[PDB]
Amino acid sequence: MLDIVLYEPEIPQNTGNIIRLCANTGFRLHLIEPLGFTWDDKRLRRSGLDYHEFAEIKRHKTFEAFLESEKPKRLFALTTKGCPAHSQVKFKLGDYLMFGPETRGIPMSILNEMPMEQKIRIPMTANSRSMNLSNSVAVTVYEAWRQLGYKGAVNL
Amino acid sequence: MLDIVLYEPEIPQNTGNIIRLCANTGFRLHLIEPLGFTWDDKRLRRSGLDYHEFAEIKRHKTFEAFLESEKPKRLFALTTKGCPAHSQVKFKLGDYLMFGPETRGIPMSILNEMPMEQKIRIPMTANSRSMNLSNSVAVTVYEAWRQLGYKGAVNL
Ligand SMILES: Nc1ncnc2c1ncn2[C@@H]1O[C@H](CSCC[C@H](N)C(=O)O)[C@@H](O)[C@H]1O
Ligand SMILES: Nc1ncnc2c1ncn2[C@@H]1O[C@H](CSCC[C@H](N)C(=O)O)[C@@H](O)[C@H]1O
Repeated sequence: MLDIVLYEPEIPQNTGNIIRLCANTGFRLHLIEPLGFTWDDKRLRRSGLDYHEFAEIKRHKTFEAFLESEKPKRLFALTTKGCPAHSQVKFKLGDYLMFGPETRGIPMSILNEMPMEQKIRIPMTANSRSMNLSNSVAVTVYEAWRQLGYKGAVNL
Repeated sequence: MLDIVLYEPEIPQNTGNIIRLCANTGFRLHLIEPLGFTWDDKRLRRSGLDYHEFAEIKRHKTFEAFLESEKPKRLFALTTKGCPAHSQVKFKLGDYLMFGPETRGIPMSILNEMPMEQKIRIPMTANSRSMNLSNSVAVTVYEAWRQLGYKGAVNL
C-alpha cells in the first residue's frame, strides 16, 4: 500500500528478504544507487526469489532523481536518531518509508533537511545499536499495514 | 517482556538475528531441540553477536520438557494456518510466542491441541507462502511490545 525506499543498500541477502517482504505485503520497493551488489547478482536469484517478485522494483540513480520522479507526498526516514517511534505516527496513503545502509544509516545531509516528525525510530532497549535491516523493514511495513487495515491480505 | 520460543530452528543466521532481536527488546528466548546447528556454531559467533546477547537463552531438549519447566500461562503458535492476525490478539504478560522451523512450520500434532484463538497468522497477500523466520519473529515481537507500551525502551 505504501512505498519502501532503500538508500544505497549494501548486502544482497537483506535486499532479498525485503523484496520477498514487499511481494508478501503489496508494498512497492525503490532502491537508490549505488547498491553494494550487481542487480544481476546471484544473492537475490539463487536466493530462492521468484522473478515475479522483481520488476515492480524501481531503481533510482541518485536521491535527487528519486525525489524528482516520485515527488513523495510525505517521506519518512527510519533512523535510530528519530524521536517519535514508528508506531506513534499515523501513516497515510502516499507515504514513502526510507531506510539507510546496513553499515551507516541515512546521511545526516539528508536527515538535516527533514522535519523532526518524519524521522522515526523503532524502540530498542539500553545499549542496543540498531537492528538488522531486513528486520527493520519488516517491522515498519507491518506496522504501517496494520494501521491501514491490511488491505490486500488474503487468508490461505 | 514476553518469552519467544523457536521450535527446532534450523538455520543459524536466522537464530542469530533472533538473539539480537531479543536482546534489543528485552524478550526472553527459548530454543526447542533438536536444532539444525551446534550451539557452539560459528554462524552465531563470528556472526557479529556479542556473548552477552546469549546465556539468557534457554534450551529445551523436547517440547514436553519445555511445557513442564515453563508452564506457559498462554502459548501462542505463529502459523500461516492461523485465523486471527498477530495484531488482532491482546498480548499479556505471561504469554509465550512459538514459531516453527524454516522449512516446515509447527507440527500439526502440536497445533491440533491448541485453541483456535491462540494459532495466529501474520497477514500476507495472495499466493504468498510465508515470510523469513527472523522477519516473522521481529514483526511479532514488535507488535506485542507495541501493545505492552514498549516497557524498557530507551532513547539513544
Ligand atoms: N531502531 C531502529 N529504528 C529505526 N530504524 C532502524 C533501527 N535499526 C535499524 N534501522 C534501519 O536499518 C537501517 C540499517 S541499520 C544501519 C546501522 C546504523 N546506522 C548504525 O549506525 O549502527 C538504518 O539505516 C535504519 O533505516
Ligand atoms: N504469515 C505468517 N504468519 C505466521 N507465522 C509465520 C508467517 N510466515 C512465517 N511464519 C513463522 O515463521 C516460521 C518459519 S517459516 C516456515 C515455512 C512454512 N511452514 C511453510 O510451510 O511454507 C513459521 O513456522 C511461523 O512460525
